Amino acid sequence: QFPKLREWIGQRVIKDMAAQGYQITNKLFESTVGVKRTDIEDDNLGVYGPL
Amino acid sequence: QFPKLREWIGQRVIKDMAAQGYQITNKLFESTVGVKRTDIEDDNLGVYGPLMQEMGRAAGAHPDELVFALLKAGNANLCYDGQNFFDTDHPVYPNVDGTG
Amino acid sequence: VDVYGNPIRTQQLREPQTSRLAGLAKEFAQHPAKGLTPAKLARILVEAEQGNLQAQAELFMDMEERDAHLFAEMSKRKRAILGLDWAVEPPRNASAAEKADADYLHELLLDLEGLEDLLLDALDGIGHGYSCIELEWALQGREWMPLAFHHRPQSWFQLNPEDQNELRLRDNSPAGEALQPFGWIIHRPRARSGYVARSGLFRVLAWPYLFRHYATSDLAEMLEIYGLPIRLGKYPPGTADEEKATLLRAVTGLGHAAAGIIPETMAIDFQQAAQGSSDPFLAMMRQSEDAISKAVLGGTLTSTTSQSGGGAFALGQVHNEVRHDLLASDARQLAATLSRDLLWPLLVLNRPGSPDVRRAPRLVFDLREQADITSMAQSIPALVNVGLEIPSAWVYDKLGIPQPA
Amino acid sequence: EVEGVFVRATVERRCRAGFCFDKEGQGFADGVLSDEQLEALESDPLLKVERCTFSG
Amino acid sequence: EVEGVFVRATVERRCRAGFCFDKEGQGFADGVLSDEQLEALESDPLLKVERCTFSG
Amino acid sequence: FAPAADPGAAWYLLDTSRSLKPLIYQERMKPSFTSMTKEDDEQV
Repeated sequence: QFPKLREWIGQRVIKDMAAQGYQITNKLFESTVGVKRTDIEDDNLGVYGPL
Repeated sequence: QFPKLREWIGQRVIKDMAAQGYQITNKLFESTVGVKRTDIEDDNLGVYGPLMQEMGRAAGAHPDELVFALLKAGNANLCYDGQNFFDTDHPVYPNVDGTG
Repeated sequence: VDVYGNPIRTQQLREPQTSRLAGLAKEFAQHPAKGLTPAKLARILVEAEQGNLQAQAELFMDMEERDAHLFAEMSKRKRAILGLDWAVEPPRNASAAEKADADYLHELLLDLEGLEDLLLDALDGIGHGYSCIELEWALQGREWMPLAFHHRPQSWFQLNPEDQNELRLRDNSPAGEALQPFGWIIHRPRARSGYVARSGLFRVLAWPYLFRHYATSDLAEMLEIYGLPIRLGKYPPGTADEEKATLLRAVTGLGHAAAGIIPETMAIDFQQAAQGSSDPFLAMMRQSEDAISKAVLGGTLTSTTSQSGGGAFALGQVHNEVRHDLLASDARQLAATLSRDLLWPLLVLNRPGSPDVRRAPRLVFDLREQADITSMAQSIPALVNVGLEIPSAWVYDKLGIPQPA
Repeated sequence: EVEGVFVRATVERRCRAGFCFDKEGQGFADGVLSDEQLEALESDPLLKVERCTFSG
Repeated sequence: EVEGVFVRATVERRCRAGFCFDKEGQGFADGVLSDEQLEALESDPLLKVERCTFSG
Repeated sequence: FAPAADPGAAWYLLDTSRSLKPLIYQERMKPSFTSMTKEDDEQV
């Protein structure tokens, strides 16, 4: 951000501005479930398929 | 203004109005920064070039900073009487009046 | 209230919304087109997608200014609209009161100065994707009037963090400021389906502009280098600094100077400077210009020009495909925006009652196409002698001739 | 080398012993060290700036 | 106080002993005293000026 | 215990997230993996 507007007497100070660059990487996430192919069809109540 | 009603129309006493004045100097205020000519053009992300609008908002905020800096200095700065704006010895009369 | 149903308060109409934002009026454009590279352009576009429209707007302004072909195309397209006659028509099967309201609105628009400037300012949204015009409301007694129309730069706005289709003023706060009802005429033509940031035509035209700019700059540099050849002088060991400087000046001025003499121990070799042609550069410029012409005005008349050839049906051939479609689309969108933003406040402020929104009068542009008078005048007599009862209203409307009064 | 000195016989703000002065021309432009303190020392060239690298 | 010294990098007119040399940086800008002679003192700021208050 | 005081109306929100990629669905149905021909009748 800019420096505060100061008083003026004889000359102007050519101020500067800082910078605070922030670094952060990325991470990967996963969740998986192993199921039997035959079992999903081998059901009558409509369960083990929506899972 | 005019003082209280006195208690004698016999040998009336004349009076005078007091002309008061307050003088203040409107000195300037400024702030600026330096930047490179190539860098502003060598910046495709839009930063380093919002400087104009940032400086504009700073200038727009400035009057509040001025007023409240004077408010801070009120205990130090002097009003038209000749004492500090917030002082315990305001010379309203040969007596003593205070506002601190 | 307005068409969108937002409550309307006449207290806020006395002063413009941006009056309390004196900071905006003191800003200067940053000119992001100078020193622009493809990476910078991609960053600018991506940032604009995220709600930083200032840089995109300034880049679009620079692009409009710095390209003569693009500027000519856009100016021609807008002047096409600016020259169309317009009228205000009452709603479907309107009643006497509605007809009177429409007539009064028509009279008010006729006598309203600055209409052409308003249309020109609104048409900027074609390229910029959105144009905002601020209204000045004044009371000449009991009737509200638009005092003037002020076009505010697109760099003054941003996107709502919670909504990518809603624009807001830049008031130094993260969320900006919502647009005042009845205080703006926002024109947002829709060439492509998407959000407001991606809806500008200059977003499509940016890349050909950069290609043409690079080609032109490279051609200018190569023309600068063309002419004399680069020639390099060689000196033997034991040549002092003064002799080195003399040899350097001799080589520097040798191209302009027809003749010169050097010791046999020295040597000057004339090497190729820049040998080629303007063919690649000009090919790229032509490709970019054709792309711009097709994108702006269609690839039937501008880029792949329709060529000459007159005739009674020549007007139809030139217009109906491409030109008529574009003209009608732009005119209809502008008319819808105007009817929404300017006609409605006048109706709901300058007249009594609360007319239903669906029955508001609509501004209509005259898109009538000149019909061949001679051929059709030949045709009618045969049909009428046959027995067909053609209405006179259709004839008068289609020919442009007014009905007798 | 030295990127820049910005001396012109004037420092930006050389503040010592609780008082801030302007002299000795101690202007630098580099992130070698004391960047946080380099902000305080620099950032105030009241007078003109002349950059003459010392190639240090 | 001294509102402005008007000294840095500039040299003004100084008429002394019948010869008006240019040196010593005697620039000033105020209405304290010798106002008429202020014209003679500031009659030749030939070189670029750079104000800086002495807070006198 | 586990407190935090944050602004909500600022141009920035604390602890900002990053939906870099959508909730893509990864599946193992049939003749798309080896888990189902040169293996048991398994699906993940």
